Amino acid sequence: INDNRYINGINQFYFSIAEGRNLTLGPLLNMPSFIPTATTPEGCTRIPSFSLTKTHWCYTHNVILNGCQDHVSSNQFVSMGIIEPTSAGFPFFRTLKTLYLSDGVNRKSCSISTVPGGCMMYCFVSTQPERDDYFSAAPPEQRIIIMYYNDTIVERIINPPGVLDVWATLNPGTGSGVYYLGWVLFPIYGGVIKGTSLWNNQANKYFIPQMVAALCSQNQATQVQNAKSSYYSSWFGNRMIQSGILACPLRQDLTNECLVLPFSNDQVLMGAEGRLYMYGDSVYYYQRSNSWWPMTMLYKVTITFTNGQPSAISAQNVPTQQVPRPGTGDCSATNRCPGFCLTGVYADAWLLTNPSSTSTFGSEATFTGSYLNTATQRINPTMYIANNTQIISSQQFGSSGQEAAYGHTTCFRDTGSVMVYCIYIIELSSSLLGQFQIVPFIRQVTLS
Amino acid sequence: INDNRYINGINQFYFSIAEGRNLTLGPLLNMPSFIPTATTPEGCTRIPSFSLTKTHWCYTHNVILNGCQDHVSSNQFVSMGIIEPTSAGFPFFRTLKTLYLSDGVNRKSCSISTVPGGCMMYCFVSTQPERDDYFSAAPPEQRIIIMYYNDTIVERIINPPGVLDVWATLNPGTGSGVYYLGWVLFPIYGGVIKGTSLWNNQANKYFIPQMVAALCSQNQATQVQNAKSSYYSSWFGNRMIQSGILACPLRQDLTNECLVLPFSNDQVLMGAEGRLYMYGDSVYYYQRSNSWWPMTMLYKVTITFTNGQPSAISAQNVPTQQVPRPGTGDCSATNRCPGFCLTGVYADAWLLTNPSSTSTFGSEATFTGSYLNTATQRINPTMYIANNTQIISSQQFGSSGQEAAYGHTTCFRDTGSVMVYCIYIIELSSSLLGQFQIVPFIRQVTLS
Amino acid sequence: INDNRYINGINQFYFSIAEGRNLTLGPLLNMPSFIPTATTPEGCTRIPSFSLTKTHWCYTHNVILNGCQDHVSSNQFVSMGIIEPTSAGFPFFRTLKTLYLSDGVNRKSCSISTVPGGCMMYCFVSTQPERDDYFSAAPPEQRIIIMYYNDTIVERIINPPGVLDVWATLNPGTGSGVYYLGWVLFPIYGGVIKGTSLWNNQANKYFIPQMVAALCSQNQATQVQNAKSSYYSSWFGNRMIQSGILACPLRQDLTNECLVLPFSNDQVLMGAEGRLYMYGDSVYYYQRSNSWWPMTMLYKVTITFTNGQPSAISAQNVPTQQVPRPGTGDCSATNRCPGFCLTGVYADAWLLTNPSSTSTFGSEATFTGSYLNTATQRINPTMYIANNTQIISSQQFGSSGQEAAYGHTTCFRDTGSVMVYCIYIIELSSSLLGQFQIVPFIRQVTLS
Amino acid sequence: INDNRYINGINQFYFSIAEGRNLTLGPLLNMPSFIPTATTPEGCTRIPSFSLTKTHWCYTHNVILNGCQDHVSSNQFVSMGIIEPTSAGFPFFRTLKTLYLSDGVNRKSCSISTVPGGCMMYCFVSTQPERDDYFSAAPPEQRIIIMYYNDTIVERIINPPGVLDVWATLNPGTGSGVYYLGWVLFPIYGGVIKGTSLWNNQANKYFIPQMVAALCSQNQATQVQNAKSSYYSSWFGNRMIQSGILACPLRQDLTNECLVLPFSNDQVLMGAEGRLYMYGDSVYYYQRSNSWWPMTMLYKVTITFTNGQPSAISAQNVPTQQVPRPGTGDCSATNRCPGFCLTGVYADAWLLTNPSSTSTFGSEATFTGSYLNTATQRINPTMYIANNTQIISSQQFGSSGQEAAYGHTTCFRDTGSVMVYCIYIIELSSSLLGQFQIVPFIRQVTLS
Ligand SMILES: *[C@@H]1O[C@H](CO)[C@@H](O[C@@H]2O[C@H](CO)[C@@H](O)[C@H](O)[C@H]2NC(C)=O)[C@H](O)[C@H]1NC(C)=O
Ligand SMILES: *[C@@H]1O[C@H](CO)[C@@H](O[C@@H]2O[C@H](CO)[C@@H](O)[C@H](O)[C@H]2NC(C)=O)[C@H](O)[C@H]1NC(C)=O
Ligand SMILES: *[C@@H]1O[C@H](CO)[C@@H](O[C@@H]2O[C@H](CO)[C@@H](O)[C@H](O)[C@H]2NC(C)=O)[C@H](O)[C@H]1NC(C)=O
Ligand SMILES: *[C@@H]1O[C@H](CO)[C@@H](O[C@@H]2O[C@H](CO)[C@@H](O)[C@H](O)[C@H]2NC(C)=O)[C@H](O)[C@H]1NC(C)=O
Ligand SMILES: *[C@@H]1O[C@H](CO)[C@@H](O[C@@H]2O[C@H](CO)[C@@H](O)[C@H](O)[C@H]2NC(C)=O)[C@H](O)[C@H]1NC(C)=O
Ligand SMILES: *[C@@H]1O[C@H](CO)[C@@H](O[C@@H]2O[C@H](CO)[C@@H](O)[C@H](O)[C@H]2NC(C)=O)[C@H](O)[C@H]1NC(C)=O
Ligand SMILES: *[C@@H]1O[C@H](CO)[C@@H](O[C@@H]2O[C@H](CO)[C@@H](O)[C@H](O)[C@H]2NC(C)=O)[C@H](O)[C@H]1NC(C)=O
Ligand SMILES: *[C@H]1O[C@H](CO)[C@@H](O)[C@H](O)[C@H]1NC(C)=O
Ligand SMILES: *[C@H]1O[C@H](CO)[C@@H](O)[C@H](O)[C@H]1NC(C)=O
Ligand SMILES: *[C@H]1O[C@H](CO)[C@@H](O)[C@H](O)[C@H]1NC(C)=O
Ligand SMILES: *[C@H]1O[C@H](CO)[C@@H](O)[C@H](O)[C@H]1NC(C)=O
Ligand SMILES: [Ca+2]
Ligand SMILES: [Ca+2]
Ligand SMILES: [Ca+2]
Ligand SMILES: [Ca+2]
Repeated sequence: INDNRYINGINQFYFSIAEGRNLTLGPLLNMPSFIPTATTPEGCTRIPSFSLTKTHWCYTHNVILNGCQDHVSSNQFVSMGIIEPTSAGFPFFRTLKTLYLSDGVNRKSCSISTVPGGCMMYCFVSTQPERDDYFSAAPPEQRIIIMYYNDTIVERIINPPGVLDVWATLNPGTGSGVYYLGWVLFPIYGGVIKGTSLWNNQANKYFIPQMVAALCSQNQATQVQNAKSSYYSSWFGNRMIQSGILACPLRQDLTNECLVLPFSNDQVLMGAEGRLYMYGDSVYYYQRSNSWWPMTMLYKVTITFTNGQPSAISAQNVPTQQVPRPGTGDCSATNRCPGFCLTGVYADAWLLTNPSSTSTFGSEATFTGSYLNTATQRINPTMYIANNTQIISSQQFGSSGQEAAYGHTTCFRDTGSVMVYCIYIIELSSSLLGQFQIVPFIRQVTLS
Repeated sequence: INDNRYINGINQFYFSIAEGRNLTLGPLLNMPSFIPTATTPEGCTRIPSFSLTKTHWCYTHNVILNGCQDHVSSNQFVSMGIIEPTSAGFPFFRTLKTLYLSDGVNRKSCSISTVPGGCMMYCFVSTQPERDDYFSAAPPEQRIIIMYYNDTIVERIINPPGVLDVWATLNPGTGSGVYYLGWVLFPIYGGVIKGTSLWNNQANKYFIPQMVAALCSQNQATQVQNAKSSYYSSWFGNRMIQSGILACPLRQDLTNECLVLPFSNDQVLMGAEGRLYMYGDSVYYYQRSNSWWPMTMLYKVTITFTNGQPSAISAQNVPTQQVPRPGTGDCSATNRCPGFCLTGVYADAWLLTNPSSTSTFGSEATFTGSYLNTATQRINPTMYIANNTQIISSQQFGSSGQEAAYGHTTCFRDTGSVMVYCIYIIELSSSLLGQFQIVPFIRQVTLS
Repeated sequence: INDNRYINGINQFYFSIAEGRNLTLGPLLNMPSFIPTATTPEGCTRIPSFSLTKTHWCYTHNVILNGCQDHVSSNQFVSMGIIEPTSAGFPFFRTLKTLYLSDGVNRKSCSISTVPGGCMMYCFVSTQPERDDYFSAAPPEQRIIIMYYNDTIVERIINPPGVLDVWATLNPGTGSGVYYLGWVLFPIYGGVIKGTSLWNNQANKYFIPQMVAALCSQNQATQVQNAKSSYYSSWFGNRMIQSGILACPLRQDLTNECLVLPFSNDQVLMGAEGRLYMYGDSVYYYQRSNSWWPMTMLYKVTITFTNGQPSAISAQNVPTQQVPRPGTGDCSATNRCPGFCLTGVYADAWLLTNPSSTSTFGSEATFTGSYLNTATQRINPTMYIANNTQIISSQQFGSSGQEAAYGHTTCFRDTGSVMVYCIYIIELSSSLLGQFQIVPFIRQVTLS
Repeated sequence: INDNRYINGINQFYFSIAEGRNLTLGPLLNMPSFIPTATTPEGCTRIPSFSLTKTHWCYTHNVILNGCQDHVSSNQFVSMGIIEPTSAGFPFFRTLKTLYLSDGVNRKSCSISTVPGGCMMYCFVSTQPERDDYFSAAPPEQRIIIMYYNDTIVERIINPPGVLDVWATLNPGTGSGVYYLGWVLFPIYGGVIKGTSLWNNQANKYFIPQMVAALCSQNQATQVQNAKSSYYSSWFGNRMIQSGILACPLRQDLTNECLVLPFSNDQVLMGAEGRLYMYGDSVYYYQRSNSWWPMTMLYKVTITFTNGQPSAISAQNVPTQQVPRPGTGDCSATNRCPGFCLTGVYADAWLLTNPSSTSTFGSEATFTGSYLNTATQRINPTMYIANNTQIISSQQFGSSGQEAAYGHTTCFRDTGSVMVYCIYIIELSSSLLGQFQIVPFIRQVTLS
């Protein structure tokens, strides 16, 4: 279990609105990395997922032997452990168990979540190029693996209702899932088939971030028209790209008890990878900006239960115009106008302040994470702290041109020294070993 | 415990003399590294020690937060686990437990060894520059830590007889120790004080490798005179630099039961870092070439017991002239003449063939490891397979100029597929994260 | 163990009813304080707990580094020792062991008690402002730590039955607990949820001190109506503020064996901090006056066992109208009428005479302690001796305006010189070091 | 025993000459004080002595019940314990045993020292005003008390040779003593009788600090004449005020084995209180400036042994002109000219840098401590860091006018976090409890 110094400083808003204005990032601290490196120049480690809870943490990433492209073979590394203080005062992520799922099943886009006594992981089995998954009417096989600290492993092929003949494809969002009220929730996304109930119920819906108007040169009517069209992709089998949540009851005999809960397209942008968080008793969702709006998207999720089962989800966006991501064409970090786009990168963000603490939800929110500071290239990894309109502290890593990809950020507090630490898990392009080196950068978020 | 595919292919001579002539190295294989990386540009991870036995493996290395020099602070990372096959057929070193000794005690030059149920580690506590340790008449504090898989940890400050007022300094050789007949043996080295019994008993002794004569231009009398002087260092407090073995009975209340057994200087070169091996029932020793002879030094060690206690050790060298190491001045990879030298690098070697299988011990021996291919710079890390006079297979890693340091090699066989794998743990200079990145390169040693 | 001069003069009624009329306080005596001081101007030491028994004494207090407000970080100082005579004849509290619980767990409102061979401490873990604890339906984590004189420490998270979904919050009373018939008893208080069995069973109950009638201007019916309403707080989550006792069997593997025993609201006032005492074989309880009645509240507690387990408690009040405490608004030291109040200070009192020695329980009781002599400000610390209606001896400490807070009083007798000493542990506001300086004032209670 | 974080960071020069130039004092840190407070307004706690060694620390101070003057009654508080880290990272001095010597023997001017397994304390028995001790030809009784952690206590009246009929008085210097090569050394001072061998051998000797010339307006001949006269006091029985060292072999049956070793008056100023230190293997001495030169006096002491017994001591002064002390009349902090003076205060200093590391001994020395910043009044306690000519970092405590007295400073390093902490034990005048409050201020000495 996690050390007493951390058991009470996890999954919370660590600072007050007033303190948020005076936060800065400290120097990077050196700790033994708990994320394994490749041992060949062409080895590829990508798509990490990290879940940290009161008792322990779970980590996982995908491994491909040659280069970063396969739809046949790949292995998935899973790791779990606890956090303990070092003599220097900062955290050490102690690995207590390691697993390497290597058996021929091509598990991809996996999201992992902490559960009492272990980790629950949700993956889908890839057997063809991503684009092909959208054209085929049949969805990929879905699997959830539960790995207990006692070394028992139970994997199940799941068939949640409302998937077959509704979703041409379904993928976990790769971002962490969360254990909530006896259920494990995972972010999901995919393509919905035209003519289905889901499609019809989503027809004509769209979402436009609160701060777009002042930055977009198009008129309201034009924005609305383009926003509505941004949820349909002709390149991806003419499917409605949808975001959502997969809720699974914690059982070892899962078959069709998990529930697919899609977000209303009136509250969320075009479906994309994502991540779920827990701040106290509130659930939050991070949605990758793979569409027209290039800024960080965070939402407070309200979950409704009907007869002990999740029946509906509602999302309220934290309005910002900060931390853009690199994109292609007319959808780069500089874009501000609605339209159809299918480009971007995963870059979640951690809320250091409570958006509900202001009279108007999210009027003054502070968050931290990493982002690729460029308009169209996945380059210049940069850790930062920002509010709705400005970056108030940042430090680029490496020299300009340094390639990087996804970035998963997680913060917790040492209730002993009373300082907040954040771990920025960044996929860095390496020139020595492997295509990428996923690094768990760690540093303090100083108040002052 | 290790998978059935490996429990019977550990610590043995894998090939016959005839097969040794036809061995070549396979491509590097990609597996998740079990050796942690630094998370800051200046973080320093160095001095690894690796022990692999029938049941499991133990690994450890030193961590310094800023740069690679301290005599005050440092932490020691320890890891342990097993080996299991991946779907591709090659090994995966599964970490089952991790430990980070961070408490203010500056444990250095640690050697680790596998013991039933865990790992036994031997370190010394550094409190001043190495050179100062040789001038001070008092030796550094010595410690042996036993870490059980059940998470019990027992550290003891040891005071073996014949150390105080005999050895100005004492250091573990960093190379792995071995569990032999109920005793844990570790390689050691240090400086002996003038006038002590050990000094007197070693007076006038010297060792000259069998293949030096044909390569040295000096006459026999001159060689002998210089060889005798090579065991005394004026730069290191005028001490006799000695090599040896520390034998500790496996107990949890060690105080003064460990025994310091020095090698006769008539059979070994000037003391240096080292490593102990187990090939069947025979013990072997690797001695770093920190003296005049720049070639790989391996010896078959014969241990004598008197009343259930190790009482004396004898070393028989495997005569070779292959695999030189980079050195300074007149002691570079090109030197062949006796004289006093204090330069070199750690680069052990694994015997793929039995030296005792030939009518004349070691007449035709084959070994594998890594070495820095240059005369004086720690550059061009290169994995190889060689016999007494030639390198018969090699592959440099990275481009020329690539900095590197120590190299620990270990081989084992998959009794299922019937192939031998070797792990080459090499300290590589990195430009991204940390000063060094210790990498567990792994590849097959193919017969053909 | 305590000196022979004190082993037989602890936890008893030291004077007869007749002698009580002639008691006066002696001069303060100077002894080395056994309560540690802060070393910074802003350091805060507060909430002491002191337990003294035949064999030894236990002491503890909370430490906050900056100012006196945190719900995150804080440490708890624990101390234990014995009493021995000085050459001047008076006591010296000799500390034989010290402990500083500093590990990130925010242990608050701790009560300590002497147990055979050590101390047992009961705390709750604070993670949010006190008021928030009453609104949240879930109670704070509860912990009991046993610290043996042999340095063994065992802390357990306890989950006594009837707490979850019954008590929105639960706190130790900070006053000392007592070891009674193999069980350790601690005073407790908190807020009970509406609709629970406890709530229903307490419905319509109330308590009005015997001497209120003659001092209150309201009629009987009005008093009863207001008294009933004084047990419910809208400011504190609309909970029923309850007082009680937590009984724990002396074990090192406590989980859910401790029992929560609430006082009948027909015999006790609104729940508040408190303390338990032992006078011979009788248990007594001190209840802080945080409600409408501002006078010292002491009760003789009758404990019922059913199958070797405490099953019910009954309280009989010692009727007095002496020693008021400062309060806010219409609940100052001058108030005498029932109504809802939530203000006051901790100020226990020691009974120098047996209340059961008079034909009518407590008709003539004498007690000693300290109190803040003012109507609404925590000012003018004053040690005193008083009976049911008047203060018969007192001496203010420092000049008027001197700030102070809690006061814990304990008396014992030197069976050698035959004199009674009382220790008045008072939280004094300091201007030099720290916010407060907890001082163990000691003086004699002279008969004459 | 002390925590692993400190066992290797005690009694050493922590910084290099270069780092000394960039040292500054950090904020005062709050830890539970291990020095007991008085419990009455007139209680007096004074004359502390603190010894810290690899294994543990020893502390002691004198207690007088009414005011700060007695030559009859007084008690001596002794305390011992270890150092351990708090969750905030800084030290906590954990008291593991307390003792209160209260028995009628008026032990004064006590110096304490750490010894294997306990503390050794040296006091003298006062029975009359100090001045009277110098006029009486007989010296006060001398005592050394050894207090073992196992609670065994052995006190012995000692009669070292060369004291009777040589020293009219003899006093421990109150500053800590040190355990060196099996002997416990304590600083001493007193008055020597005219006509004795010691007197004759000291005749015409004198010492003038290296930096006086440039600051004194008198010529060399005049300075020499006045310096010679500064070692004789007509006010104190016309005795030669002498400084020295008392060496006692660690035994439990001491009688006359302790040796009185006086300093040559050619190397030291007029005798005064003092303290001994250990920096590595070198012994250092601090001499209170109770004479004409008002600056901090530190000397490297060279001890000579003859037949296993200390036979002579030599002192080499670290030349400075920094950190003056308040004095009376023509001997205030502003004085620079030789002459007879008998005024000053105890204010030792800790050397953060090695004086022997410069080609010329002490050419660039850095030290830290506290001092009363005023010319003649014991006022304005101020902690500082200084070099030979300037104060490079300082922070006054409290407001101007704040009375204070002695100051004992001690520094050690956390080899885990790699930071140096210093404890400044200062006698502060208090207005609440007691005449003085001896406070163990603690803060870090930051490099930068
Ligand atoms: C490891 O822990 C899990 C979690 O409790 C154990 O799972 C139980 O498995 C049995 C059947 O094998 C179920 O009937 C129980 O309901 C499971 N427990 C629950 C409710 O989670 C698992 O058995 C443990 N591993 C072992 C066998 O020691
Ligand atoms: C985000 O942070 C920025 C920078 O701190 C805020 O901008 C400052 O706003 C204040 C007004 O209160 C001005 O006085 C400063 O001059 C602004 N900084 C500058 C020069 O850019 C910004 O207001 C914050 N956004 C919010 C309100 O969330
Ligand atoms: C080490 O390996 C080398 C290379 O295989 C051996 O050298 C060969 O020796 C044979 C004689 O049996 C010659 O026919 C080859 O021409 C040699 N190779 C060349 C051209 O270098 C060498 O003999 C081996 N060393 C030993 C005997 O251990
Ligand atoms: C310190 O004293 C306690 C009190 O006796 C010892 O506690 C015992 O612990 C064992 C298990 O560790 C229990 O089975 C016993 O029942 C305990 N004794 C009881 C009944 O109180 C403790 O072990 C002592 N410390 C040590 C280990 O010396
Ligand atoms: C509490 O103490 C007071 C003071 O000693 C008692 O008051 C005295 O009562 C007697 C009657 O026996 C009168 O003669 C005195 O004149 C009273 N003192 C004064 C002038 O106030 C009081 O009776 C005691 N309370 C009880 C009975 O417990
Ligand atoms: C506490 O420790 C001391 C230190 O060892 C013990 O002292 C020994 O006392 C005996 C006589 O009582 C001497 O003969 C030994 O030489 C002492 N030891 C030495 C050399 O220091 C002391 O006895 C211990 N307390 C007890 C009695 O347990
Ligand atoms: C003691 O410290 C002072 C302050 O750092 C030193 O004075 C400085 O000396 C340098 C010369 O190297 C000048 O450049 C600075 O201007 C001086 N500071 C000032 C303005 O006072 C002083 O030299 C140190 N004393 C020594 C040499 O030990
Ligand atoms: C943060 O820093 C500003 C600028 O010094 C200060 O005024 C403010 O009080 C700080 N914020 C808080 C309340 O911590
Ligand atoms: C190795 O290869 C050589 C060359 O083809 C072959 O002649 C020899 O038999 C092989 N060695 C053995 C016996 O495996
Ligand atoms: C206390 O003092 C009163 C007044 O002098 C005296 O009459 C009485 O006997 C004393 N009480 C007792 C019995 O100790
Ligand atoms: C201390 O600070 C000075 C000024 O920035 C810097 O130049 C110097 O290198 C530092 N001293 C050292 C060597 O630590
Ligand atoms: Ca499909
Ligand atoms: Ca040495
Ligand atoms: Ca609650
Ligand atoms: Ca005298």
